[PDB]
Amino acid sequence: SIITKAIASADREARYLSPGELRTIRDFYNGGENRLRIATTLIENRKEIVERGSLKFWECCPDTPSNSGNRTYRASCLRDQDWYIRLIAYTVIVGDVEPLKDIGIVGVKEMYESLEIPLRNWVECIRCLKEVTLDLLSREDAAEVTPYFDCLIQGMIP
Amino acid sequence: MRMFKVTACVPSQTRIRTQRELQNTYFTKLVPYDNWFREQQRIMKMGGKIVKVQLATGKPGMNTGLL
Amino acid sequence: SPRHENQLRRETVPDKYNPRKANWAA
Amino acid sequence: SIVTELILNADSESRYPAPKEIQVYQNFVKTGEQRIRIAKILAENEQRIVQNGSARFWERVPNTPSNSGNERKTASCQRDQGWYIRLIAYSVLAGSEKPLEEIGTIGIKEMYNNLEIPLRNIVECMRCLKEEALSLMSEEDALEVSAYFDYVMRSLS
Amino acid sequence: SIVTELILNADSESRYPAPKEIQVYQNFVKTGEQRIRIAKILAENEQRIVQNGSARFWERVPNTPSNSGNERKTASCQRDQGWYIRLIAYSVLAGSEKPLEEIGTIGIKEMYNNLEIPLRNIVECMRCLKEEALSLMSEEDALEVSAYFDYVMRSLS
Amino acid sequence: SIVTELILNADSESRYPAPKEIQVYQNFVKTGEQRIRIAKILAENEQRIVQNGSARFWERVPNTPSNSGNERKTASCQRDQGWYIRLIAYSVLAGSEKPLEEIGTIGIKEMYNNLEIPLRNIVECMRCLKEEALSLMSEEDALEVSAYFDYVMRSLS
Amino acid sequence: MQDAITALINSSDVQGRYLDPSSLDKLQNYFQSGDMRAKTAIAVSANAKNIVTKTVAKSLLYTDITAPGGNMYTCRRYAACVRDLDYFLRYATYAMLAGDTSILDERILNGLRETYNSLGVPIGATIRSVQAMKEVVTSLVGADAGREMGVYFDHIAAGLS
Amino acid sequence: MQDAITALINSSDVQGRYLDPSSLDKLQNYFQSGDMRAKTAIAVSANAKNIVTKTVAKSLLYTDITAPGGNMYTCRRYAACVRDLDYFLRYATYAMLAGDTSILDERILNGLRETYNSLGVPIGATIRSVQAMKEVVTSLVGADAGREMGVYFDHIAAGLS
Ligand SMILES: *[C@H](C)[C@H]1/C(=C/c2[nH]c(/C=C3N=C(/C=C4\NC(=O)C(CC)=C4C)C(C)=C\3CCC(=O)O)c(CCC(=O)O)c2C)NC(=O)[C@@H]1C
Ligand SMILES: *[C@H](C)[C@H]1/C(=C/c2[nH]c(/C=C3N=C(/C=C4\NC(=O)C(CC)=C4C)C(C)=C\3CCC(=O)O)c(CCC(=O)O)c2C)NC(=O)[C@@H]1C
Ligand SMILES: *[C@H](C)[C@H]1/C(=C/c2[nH]c(/C=C3N=C(/C=C4\NC(=O)C(CC)=C4C)C(C)=C\3CCC(=O)O)c(CCC(=O)O)c2C)NC(=O)[C@@H]1C
Repeated sequence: SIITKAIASADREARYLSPGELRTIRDFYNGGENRLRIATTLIENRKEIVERGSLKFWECCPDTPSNSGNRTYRASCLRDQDWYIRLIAYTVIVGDVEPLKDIGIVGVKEMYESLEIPLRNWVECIRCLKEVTLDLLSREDAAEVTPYFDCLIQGMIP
Repeated sequence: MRMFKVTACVPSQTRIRTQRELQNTYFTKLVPYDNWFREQQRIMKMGGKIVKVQLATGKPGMNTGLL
Repeated sequence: SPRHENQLRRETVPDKYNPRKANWAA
Repeated sequence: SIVTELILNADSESRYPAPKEIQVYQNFVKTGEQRIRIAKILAENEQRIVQNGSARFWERVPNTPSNSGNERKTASCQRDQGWYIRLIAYSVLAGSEKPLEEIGTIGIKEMYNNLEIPLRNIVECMRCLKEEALSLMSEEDALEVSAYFDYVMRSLS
Repeated sequence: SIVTELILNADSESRYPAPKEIQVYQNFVKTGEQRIRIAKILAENEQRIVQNGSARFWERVPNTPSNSGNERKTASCQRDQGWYIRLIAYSVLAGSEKPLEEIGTIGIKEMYNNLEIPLRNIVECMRCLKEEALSLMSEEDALEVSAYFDYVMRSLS
Repeated sequence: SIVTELILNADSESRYPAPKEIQVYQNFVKTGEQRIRIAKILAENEQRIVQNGSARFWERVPNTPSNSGNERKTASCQRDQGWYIRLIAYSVLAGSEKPLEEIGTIGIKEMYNNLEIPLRNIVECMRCLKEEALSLMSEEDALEVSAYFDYVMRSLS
Repeated sequence: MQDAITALINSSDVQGRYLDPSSLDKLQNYFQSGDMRAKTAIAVSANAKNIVTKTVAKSLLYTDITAPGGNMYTCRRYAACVRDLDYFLRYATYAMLAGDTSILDERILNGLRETYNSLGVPIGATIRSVQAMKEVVTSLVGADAGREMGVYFDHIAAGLS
Repeated sequence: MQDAITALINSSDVQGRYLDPSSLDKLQNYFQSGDMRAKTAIAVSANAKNIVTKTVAKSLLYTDITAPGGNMYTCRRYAACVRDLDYFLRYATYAMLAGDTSILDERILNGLRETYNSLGVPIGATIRSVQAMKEVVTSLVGADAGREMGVYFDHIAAGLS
């Protein structure tokens, strides 16, 4: 988070938190309630988001292992979509990409290459999920949510 | 292997705070090609200035025989 | 307990008709 | 029903049914026996029609809600197909599209938009059902069925 | 424009504009510089918006008449996208959806059904165009542009 | 070349070529005729290998940028196949994978990710090319050629 | 139809007096809440179709109401129920913008029970659907704006019961 | 390096005087432009790899530079060019965010021209690719933000010339 980043920056220089860093931390603590409301909206609507986004993703990217007749593959893909929607909600709670990066961006390419799942298909699915999510968010809330989708997409692109 | 002959001046940005002993910061040396990108990035990020770069060893545009 | 081969059992009818095909193909 | 059509036509003019309307009524009531046979054919082959039409429709449009690995959605779509075959059988019995229109055409777009089922896919499925149903009757029996399937397809587009 | 709407509303009651109408008129003319700026942004970036929206839309809908190997169809689709951006710019200038509605929304379903362009595909393309266009607008400017894109999308579906 | 490798191995210890290096050098030198023959075979049959491997690879991987209906993409993929056959010929001549590493292996993943070419598809194409090329030479030559084909495939993975 | 300002003006006018400091404070509260009210109206307008879709899915679908013999059977009756839910959502948004429940009293609840009983429309299912719609809207716009919209959703539901 | 605020502060500090009204107006202009700068930085970060892909496709692919005998021949040199373009884009985003070209001088052009000259990297092709990157970024972020980013892309190109 930004709190952790500021504390680490202050610690490196063996100094207390400067007034500017404290002002930044205070601003994010003020915005915490709004971020919590946005994340609650994301969590309460995650099932519709995943349903619509998965239908769109199988329409646009049909040649994918989840869309291959295997029930297990389809179930795992849907579980992963729900997992990433929830992770984006939690990282919205925090206010920075650090939790989502630590849980599901660092090493995501290696994990899905070991699983033999194309990462471009994942990029397409995240794009569809982002579109569906943006459909049900205000522009102001989208300004908070979309960059995490973009961070995930960038971390997934080979 | 390809080698760069690099001249640089890399002053220390924290010598007052750490009170490290004074060191000569203007150097000329041979840097391997495989380390030159990282070395140049380090010099740039330390505020140093790269004065001269030459391809001391190797030929430009070589396709094989780099080892 | 040096043997674990009994736990490595790994992890049917297709759930989709005509898989891995695009809509409205010419 | 064509009988209701004749009665309401006479009522709009506040006159008794004219001899032409009585002639139409007599022809319809004497073709009712063939209409019952067509309705029985549709009823007894409903599952075959539904399965074959679903196979063809998923060949054309595989990425559809009824073919997304959700068993409930597949069951609901195939039940809808059976329901429309049922409504077309009703219309064959009644001699007009009024049963089909009143039960499954008025507000069909609104209902399927609320369900988030794209209407193009439903039109394609109706076309496949129409072909499957027509492959089970002579052309004379199939005139009415083709007309009613076209009516359903036009209501969705 | 909205001025025409106010004038016609006053004329319907055969009376001079009421204080509420004059207040609406003044509020509208107060924002002329902002409307002109938004229209300028839309006009300058029309081709970039069209290109980005086309790329996204062909990613989302691979089997569409635009993306079917016919260069004329692709050119016509991209011209349609440009024309709709132009109509949205007109609407932003006029302060109401009247230009867009009168030029490219009334009869849009009939025109695109005659051209055999599926309407769901056009709705998706409009969604991609809206996403590309709103990225160039500040938060103050995006309200009307998003509303008019939504107007087109609702007219199509 | 393996000669460069052994000379550099001797030089890293600041020492004249030891009997192990001299034995490796003599073994490599005495197979010059075989290596030149293999290189000639690869050069003469390059187009046949490319055509047959492209056919088999498009059969195995129909959904690839090569056969997506783009003539330039097909030509570029086939040129890449020919280039990799040429690099394998270079490696056969040199007795080591160093030409293959320095021309077609170091940074292959970065280059093909920039080009947006799936790496598994290139692996499958290399496998088909290896199957086609190994069928045009004896077992002893196949042992040497398959090593470098596997080197390419492993670098892609 | 009356909004918050018109209601306060009416109460002051029957007494023949200018707005007293209490009504002026209420007016200032309404003016301060106007920005949130406009944001909630925009949010509900943007998601009206999705709100009604989720309401039907979570309150009416796959029950005996949509089964044959149910009141949501046939396409016309399904579409009419969806239209009624649209009515409720739109008029709740109107009342939220106005800050007053007058429009619901004069345009939604007047004769609604008699009309529904005449048509055979299930009133309890309608109340449950309105509750589901309130829950969906609250999940969409947050707790505070959700509660503000729920005031008028509850007004509709209480009128129906 | 330096940003706009740091540059103004240093220019005022070398004279031992507070920020004169011209510097305060410049600081206000930078603060006003900061919203657009942050939006452009977000947009560029969200599309970095695609930007580099498009740059290579529209500037360097299918030319004599990727043919045998060209400097972008072999996979390692192609990868090196792509790496250089990635760094160019990231540092241009840094400079645009800072509103100052000093970081470009310190961490891009510091010995880069001499390295390219010693390596035989074609300077004309590099400038062409930087201009293509500027065009791609402009097509992504619009005309105004594209112009603002092109200021720093052109600074890079001029430094490499
Ligand atoms: C099948 C050809 C297509 C399709 C259908 C589909 N339908 C549903 C769910 C419902 N379908 C109906 C249909 C009717 N109600 C009526 O009164 C009539 C006229 C007599 C009809 C045709 C209803 C009411 C539902 C709601 C569910 C219920 O049983 O109450 C689904 C499931 C949607 C969901 O689960 O949300 C589907 C998938 N889908 C396709 O892809 C085909 C093109
Ligand atoms: C064919 C097996 C696969 C495939 C390939 C494909 N390649 C391109 C384009 C290029 N390929 C290269 C390759 C190389 N450059 C080098 O220096 C080397 C080392 C000797 C190689 C192998 C390059 C540089 C290009 C860019 C174009 C150019 O030649 O200047 C394409 C077309 C990409 C495009 O978008 O136009 C394709 C399709 N694609 C497959 O699907 C196969 C698995
Ligand atoms: C791509 C646009 C063009 C291209 C590039 C190219 N570069 C190299 C090698 C190097 N490039 C650098 C560059 C930088 N060092 C820095 O500190 C920075 C600032 C962030 C930059 C941009 C360096 C240091 C090297 C040498 C060391 C290394 O690569 O690790 C090559 C390879 C040259 C070779 O002979 O192998 C290439 C090809 N070449 C073109 O033709 C493009 C126009």
